Order: sequence, then C-alpha cells, then structure tokens
Amino acid sequence: TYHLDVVSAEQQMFSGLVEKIQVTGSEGELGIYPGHAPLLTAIKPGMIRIVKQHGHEEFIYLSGGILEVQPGNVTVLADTAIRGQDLDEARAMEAKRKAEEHISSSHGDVDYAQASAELAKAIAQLRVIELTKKAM
Amino acid sequence: QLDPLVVGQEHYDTARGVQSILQRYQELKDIIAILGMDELSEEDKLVVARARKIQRFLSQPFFVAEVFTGSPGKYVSLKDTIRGFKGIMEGEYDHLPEQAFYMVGSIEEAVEKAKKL
Amino acid sequence: AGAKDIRSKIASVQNTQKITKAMEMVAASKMRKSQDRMAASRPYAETMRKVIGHLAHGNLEYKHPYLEDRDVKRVGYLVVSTDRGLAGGLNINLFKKLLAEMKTWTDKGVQADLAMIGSKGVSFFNSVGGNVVAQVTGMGDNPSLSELIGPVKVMLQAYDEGRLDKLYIVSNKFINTMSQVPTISQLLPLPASDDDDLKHKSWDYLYEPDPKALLDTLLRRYVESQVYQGVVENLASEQAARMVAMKAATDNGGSLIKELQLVYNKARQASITQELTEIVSGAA
Amino acid sequence: TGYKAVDSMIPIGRGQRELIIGDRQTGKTALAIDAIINQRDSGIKAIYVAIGQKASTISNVVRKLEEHGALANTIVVVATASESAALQYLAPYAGAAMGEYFRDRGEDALIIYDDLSKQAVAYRQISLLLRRPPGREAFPGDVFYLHSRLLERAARVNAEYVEAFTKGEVKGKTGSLTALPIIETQAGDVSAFVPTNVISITDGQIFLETNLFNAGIRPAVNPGISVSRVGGAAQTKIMKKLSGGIRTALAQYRELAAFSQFASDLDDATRKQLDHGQKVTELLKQKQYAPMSVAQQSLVLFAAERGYLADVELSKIGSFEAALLAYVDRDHAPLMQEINQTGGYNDEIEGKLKGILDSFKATQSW
Amino acid sequence: VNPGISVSRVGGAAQTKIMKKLSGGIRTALAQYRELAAFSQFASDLDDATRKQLDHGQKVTELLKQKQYAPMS
Amino acid sequence: DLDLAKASATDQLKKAKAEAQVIIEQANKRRSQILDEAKAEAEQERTKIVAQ
Amino acid sequence: DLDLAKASATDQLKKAKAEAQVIIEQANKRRSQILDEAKAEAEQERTKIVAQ
Ligand SMILES: Nc1ncnc2c1ncn2[C@@H]1O[C@H](COP(=O)(O)OP(=O)(O)OP(=O)(O)O)[C@@H](O)[C@H]1O
Ligand SMILES: [Mg+2]
Repeated sequence: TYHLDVVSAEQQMFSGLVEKIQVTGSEGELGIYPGHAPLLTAIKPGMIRIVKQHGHEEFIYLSGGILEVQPGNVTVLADTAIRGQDLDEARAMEAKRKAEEHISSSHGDVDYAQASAELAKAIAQLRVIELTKKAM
Repeated sequence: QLDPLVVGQEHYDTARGVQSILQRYQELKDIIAILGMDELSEEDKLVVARARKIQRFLSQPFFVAEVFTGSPGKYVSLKDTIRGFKGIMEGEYDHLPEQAFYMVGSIEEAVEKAKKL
Repeated sequence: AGAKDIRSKIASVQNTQKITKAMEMVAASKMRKSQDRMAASRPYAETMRKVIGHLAHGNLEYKHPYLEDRDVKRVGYLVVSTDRGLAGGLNINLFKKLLAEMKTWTDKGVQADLAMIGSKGVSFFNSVGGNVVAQVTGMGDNPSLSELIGPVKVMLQAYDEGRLDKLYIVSNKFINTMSQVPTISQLLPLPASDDDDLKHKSWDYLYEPDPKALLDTLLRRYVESQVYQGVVENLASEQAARMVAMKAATDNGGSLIKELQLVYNKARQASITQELTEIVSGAA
Repeated sequence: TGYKAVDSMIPIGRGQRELIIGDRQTGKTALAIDAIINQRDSGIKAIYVAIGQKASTISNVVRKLEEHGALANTIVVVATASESAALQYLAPYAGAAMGEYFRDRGEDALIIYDDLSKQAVAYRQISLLLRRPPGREAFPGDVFYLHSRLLERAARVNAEYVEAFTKGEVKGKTGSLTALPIIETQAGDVSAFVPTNVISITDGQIFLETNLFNAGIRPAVNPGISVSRVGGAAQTKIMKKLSGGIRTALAQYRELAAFSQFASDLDDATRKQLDHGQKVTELLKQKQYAPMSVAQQSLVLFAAERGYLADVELSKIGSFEAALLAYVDRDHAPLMQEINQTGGYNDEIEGKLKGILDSFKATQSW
Repeated sequence: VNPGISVSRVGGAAQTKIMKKLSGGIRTALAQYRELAAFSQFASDLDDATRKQLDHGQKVTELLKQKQYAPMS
Repeated sequence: DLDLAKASATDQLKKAKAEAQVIIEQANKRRSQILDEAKAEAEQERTKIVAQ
Repeated sequence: DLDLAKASATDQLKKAKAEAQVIIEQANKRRSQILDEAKAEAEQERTKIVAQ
C-alpha cells in the first residue's frame, strides 16, 4: 500500500491508506499502484476511485486539480470550483465592475449586527461626561 | 379584563398575536437598519410587511378630528376590528399596498382604497 | 443631575457593559474556529511549494515570467480588510502601513494599483483616493477561494500582460492570541526559497503532458492559495482584536459605573436634606 | 401556598414572615388569596387584612373565597380606600390581634396584610395632621417602629409559653402566626425607603418581576433575588430533595438566555442547559385559582428533574402536565395519599415514581 | 428650538394652507431622523436606504438655521 | 424490510396517538358546551326565583 | 438472516398493534372520565348558584 492525500486549498478531503487509484489525467485514464515512479499531471473534472486497503471502494468527485505522485506517496491538489479561461474571466469582469462602480455587499454576521445596533442605541446620548466630572 | 375568560379566546388570541407581531418587528428593525432588508429571511420579510400593515390599520379617522384633516370619520365595530386584524395576520391581504390601510375604517375600506389606489 | 436621571444612566451603562461582555464571548469562540480553519489550509500550499521549488530551482530549472525580476515601473497590492467594525485599530494600522510603503514607492515615481478584500478597505481607500481596480466584499465568516479568484485573476492578468511588475499581499499576521502585526509580503516575483533541493538529485518526475504548461498552472494556483491564507489569517486576527477590544470596553464601563454611582449617592443625599429642611423650616 | 414556584424554590414555614414584594399589577393579591384558599383543609386559620383597597376588589375577594369554599376558614378585615386614615392605620394591628388569639392557644394561623405601604401612607397622613416632625421621605421618624412592632408579633411560640399563657389547659401544642405582608415598589427600585425597611424586618421576599408577568410567566417569581432564610428546615423532605437544584438552575438559565440573544450558533453543551431551563421556566406557571397539592407538585417536579420532558420538550408541556396529573389521579391514588400524608421520600418511592412516568410516557397522550 | 420635545396644541389651524401642506413632510423627516439618530455615530456601518433618511434629516436640520433680525415672509 | 417495519411501527404509534388526541379534544369541547348549558339554566332559574 | 428478519418484523408489528389498541382504549377511558366529571360539576354549579 501507499499513502494518498486529497487536499483542497480550504480543507483536506482524504488521508487514508490505499492499494490503488484510478484517475482521468488530462492525457487519459491512469491507474497508480504501489511503488509507482514519480509523476506529475493535471486531472480533469470528474470522479476518482479509491480502493482502500482491504478492498473498500469509494468515489470522490473532484472539480479538477493537479495529481502528483512520489516514491511511496501521492497527492491530489484538488480544485474547489470548476476552473476555466471563461469562468475565471467572467469572475474577474464582475470583480472589475464592482470596483469601477462603488457597489458593496452586506456581511452575513447578523449577530454582529444585533449587538452593534443594541450598543449603538444604548451608548447614544448618555451625557455621562460633564455629568461625571472626568476631564480627560 | 384582557384574558380569555371574559373576552373570549378569539379576541384574546387576536390581541396577543398583534402584540407578538409588533414585538418581532421591533426586533427586526435594527437588523433591517444595519444589514438592509434584502438580507432578511423570506419568512421575516413577511413578518415585516404584515407588522407594517398592522401598524397602519390601527390608525383611524375620528369624527371630531375632521376640523384638523377634512376627511370624514369612521366608526368600527369590534367584530370588524377582530376580522380585520385576524385577516391581516393570516396573510389574506398580502397583495394590498401598505397605504391601503392608513386612515381607513373597516377592512372593506382597505380593499376598496387599494382597488382605487 | 437629578437622582432619577442618574439612575437611568447607570442602568444604560450596565446594559452596555452586558452587551460588550456577550460580544467578547462570541468573538472568543469565533477566534478558535477561525484559527483552526487557518491550520486546515497549510498542506496545499506546503506541498505545492515543494513541487514548485523542484521544478523552478532544482535540476533543469525552467524559465517563467513570474520567477524572474523584470524591471519595475508600477506595483500592485492585494489588500485584505474586514466587513465589520468594533475591531479596534486593526484596519487603520494596516492601511497607514500600506500608505507609507506606497508613498515610499511613489517617491521613486512609480505608480501603484490596489485590489481590495472587504468593505472597510474600499471605504477608506476611496476616501483617501487610492486607485482601487478590483474588489470583493461581504465575505463574512465564510471566506471562499472561489470568490478570491476574481481580484487575484485581475492582478495576475495585469502581471502577465506586462502592466504590473511586482505583486504584494497586505495583511495582518496572527501570531499570539493577543498579538497581531500588519505586514506586506511579496507574492510575485516568487520569493527565494531558503532550502536547496539538491537532495532531490536522486529522482525526477514523469511530466505528463509537458512541464512548462504544468509549471504555469502550478504557479497560478499557488499565488491563489497564498492569498486565501492571508485572508484567513486576517480573519482570525479580526476575531482576536475584537475580543481584546470588547474586554477593554467592559472594564471602562465598570469604572464608569463607580463614578456614576458616587454622583448618584451625592444627589440623593442632597435631595433628602433639601426636602426635609424645607418641611421643617416651613412649620413656622 | 399551592404554587409550584414558591413551594419548590421559596419554602414558607409556620411562624415565618415572607414579604410579597413587587411592582403594581404583578399578581401579589392573587398569590396571597391563593395561599389563603390553599389553607382550606389544613389546621391553619387564615386572616386577610385589606388596607386601602377599593371596594370592588374586596367584593371580588369575598366572592372567590366563598366560591372556592375557603371563606368558612378565614376572617376578612376591611379598611377601604375611602375610609378615614385612622381606620387604615390601625387595621393590621386588629388583624394581628385576631391572629394572635389563635397563636396563643397553640393553634396555627396565617395573616396577609394587603399594602403595608398604604398603611405607612395612612400613618404619614395621621402623623403630619398632628404636626409631628417628618423624616427621610416625610414619613414620620418611627415608621420603622410601625412595621417592626407589627411583624415581630408574627412568631412561633414554644409549648411552655402556650402552656403558661392558657393556664395549663393545653400541654403539647406549639402555636404559630405566619405573616405575608405585601409591599408595592415603583419600577422595581427595591432600595426605596419603606421597601428596604420591610426587607430589613422580614425573613425573605418573594420578588415578583413585571417583565416576567407581562411575558405570560404567571406567577412571575424572580429567582436569585428572592430567598427564604428559614429555608429547607420548613420544607417537607420530598420537596427538599426534588427542589434542590431548581433555583440555581433557573437563575443560570436566565443569565445564559440573556447571553444567547447575541450569540447564534452556540455550543451544543449550553444548548441543552438553555433548553432544560426554558422548559422548567415554562412548567412553573399555572392558572389563576388552581392550587396544587404537594404530591401533584412533587411528581411534576420529579418529571422535570429526571429528564422525562426532553422529548415532549418540544411544546404542549401544559397539556402534558394536565394529562400526567389526571393519569396519576386515576391509577396511583394510594401513592398520592402516602405522599400527602407523610411527605416522606425513599428509594422505594423513587422507584415507584420512575414506574409511573415510564407507564405514562409509553401509554398516554397530550 | 428642539422639535418633537416642543409642542403646539393649535397645530395647523393657525397656519396658512401652504404652510400646513408643506409642514407634514418636515415633521415626518425629523421624526425619522430622530429615530435613526442613534446610528449616526456609526454611519458607515449602515444600509443605504436608512442612510438616505439620516443624511436627509441632517439637511432639513441645517435648513432650519437662521440669522437673528432677518424675519422671513 | 426490517427498517421499513421500523418505520411502519413508528407511523402506527404516532397515527394512533394523534387519533386519540382528537377524541380527547372532542370530550373537552363537549364538557365546555354542557357546562355552558348548565350555567345558562342556573342564570334563568335565579332570575325567575328572585322576581317571585 | 432473512428468517430472523421476518420474525423480528412480525414481532415488532404485533407490539405496535397492541400499543395502538391500548392507547385508543385509554383515550376512550379518559373521554368517559371527563364526561362523568362534567355531569357532576354541572349539578354542583347549578346547586351552588340556586342556593346563592
Ligand atoms: N397566575 C395567574 N394567571 C392568570 N392571570 C393572573 C394570574 N395572577 C394574576 N393574574 C391577573 O393579573 C391581574 C393582576 O393581579 P393582581 O390583582 O393580583 O395584581 P396586584 O399586583 O395585586 O394588583 P395591584 O398591585 O394593582 O393591587 C388580575 O387581573 C389577575 O386576574
Ligand atoms: Mg393588587
């Protein structure tokens, strides 16, 4: 057996011991057994099959990534979203538009909003200084 | 005298529901202010509108206030009051504008004003 | 003064102190969750940086624009900022450090371009008048990489298209649970590695399909990860800075209670005596 | 007192003085007359002294006393809001003498003084009309010695005292008189003059909170700030066992639920304390004229403390409580009898109560 | 003059109908401004919808200011 | 089928308990009606006997 | 293991059928208890009001 990592930029996805894997490399299907020579390739979006030792089979969906295999080791630097020349250019276009305008969104921290507004009403017009003879 | 035993369960439930809706709206008001309304959940975006319509509907034109406003006054029976609030809270009038409830008498004037509005 | 007016203000300050204690607790939990998510992100960058170091500085070192120091005429910054207040001085410390380093650059006559993460930085830099060119805001508790893709893409495109000649990220480093520091670090051209992979002499990869396109993709993904890491470290720095700030505000409230209660005691004593003296002196 | 909240959290003893204190219209008079109505079918004779009350309140009080059959037990002493201040000032002492008659004969009495704060106002009026010098808030100097020398008559007297007083006609009995003075605060400022005097006189206070009362939490007893300094010595053993935690559990639940509003997505450990507290706080309210016997309260509290709520924790816990009482009243009445007669608590009774709730949860509905 | 804390029980009956017409929006604008006044110390935490009310109520308050001995017709 | 039997037993129990609750609320409504009838009869009986 | 599954499924269905019949029989018992108690209180109130 050998060690397999499926790692995204955000969080890890698999860290077990494996007997073999099957992937779609960009240049075709590819099946890594133990001891396999060092290799580096992209992988296409789609499923990877793991057979954990004792023969347990499972399927992991990957939005892409890079596969790198080493003496006794392999890693799949999986992408977290579909990547492409057009999708990424559309996202950059929206990121540019939002800056050429002055449009901004609202954070989802409703807890911060509640506490912020309660504190803003509570602290308003205390008149506590001059009432307290603190100079400062 | 506001308890089920003397006013009946219908009146008591209508009153407690109105107070609960208005309290929930008073809670949501600051989230609306900081975050903006488009962040509220779709059931809270409905509590807001229904509370805002309740808050309009319990205003009323008086016969003696006419010299202040010129508009005629209206007398509303308790049955019509309960029927109107019980309808609003249950969503029977989610299709009317808010200003259809402002300074009206019975709910019939609300539907007729919206039809005119 | 007035005894009732003071007691009302005492109640209002106690209510403020209670709110700030709750905010301290919430921040102290969000900080732990955020700094664990921070550790969940290391393996991707570490293993990719070892691969890039093997391709770029090892044997058969390939040539790429991102690797080498072309002459600089204008500079790009990715700036991370919060969407929220009550964080203390954190964003203003970072933005003043940026404006100092950017002014030193503009002494030499070079131009500078900014891309923003978070609404605070957008507001501040537009008030200052900085040249923001791309932005993402409203990340909240949940910073995605698939939203970082945009502004990082704009700055990478501007680099390979030959406009930007150096690229920085500007962020707070989380170091201790009460210590964070504003930093500027170079993303591109790629920082020099300390380590030498001469011990990787003994092997080389089977590069399928071809090493140069694969090194191009590797470098693009690595810059992305390093930016995401800078966002998550700044978010945990935000939670810790809010925790400390709400602690200090709760102690300030507790001192103000003492000072208001002293004034209330004096007021109620004076009221008792001024009344009883009026009564007794009125009885001829 | 027949109220789950008081009888569990704030036990009252024969010869204790417990101050019912709270803002206007928070169930002070209701709680007092329900205590009187509970005294029906006990050796305790009840006295109700109404000071400054409007006559419609007294008419209602007497109708409810006779309706629930408690009137044959109790003396009603009336000094209405329109009667001369002399009658209002000197009333509680008449009530105290009528109660002390029973106390000195080796019997038990209970007396309620409705609005001692109105007695203090009537004594202030009668004092100022006699040109006597005023004090902190125009109340005369001895207003403390007004309330003190009244409340100190509420006492438990030993068998030698009653034997010597009655000239040997009664030997084994100990007499007692229990006072429940009512005080009205303004906006809950406990630290006012007459409230902090009466709090310095009595042995505890049942503080009734207005923002709990308006939220439908009736009776609105406030834990923490309310205490009985006589405490568990007066309490019966089964109630002392079951109730030990309830007060601190409720106070910490209230502070935690105050924190909660600012903290969504909160630890799943406190998520359970903050549920169990919200169920116990929902369970302890009850209807206007419904006094509950020690066995009924005990088994409801056993149900709440030993987790039998946690599935029904959803809702309809009021219907659950009513159905549980009706089920136990149908089958296991010989146990309700044992509990009401002895108040004792045993591992055998613990097992019996487990068997009752197991059979109820599996076989009935609410 | 502190509006809203200050009262006239005569109201519009003592106003020309042009003034009576125009004054109601001033009253509602200042009432909304007074309600939304607290948030003003944290203005750039707010939403734009409430922000437009807050900075409108400031402009009305600024418009009422007037120099002594210059009565207006 | 073992897990389907489990879902059938739990559905049968909850169906029977809701079906019992409609019987109980029918008894409660009947009680409220018959006590209101008894009260209205005692009201009229009083008005007649006090006039006499 | 299939023969065990059939035994377990039939036993649990027998238990749920018994428990449903117990629940509804006790619901009818409760309803009868309520209706008797309401008859007694109907006369207790009427006698109270006429004596008043
Ligand atoms: N447990 C309860 N459930 C439902 N209603 C209640 C309860 N206790 C009191 N009420 C209602 O609340 C109202 C106020 O009760 P009560 O008259 O006892 O208050 P109070 O404090 O004695 O009044 P005041 O202070 O004005 O003399 C009454 O209408 C009463 O019926
Ligand atoms: Mg009262």
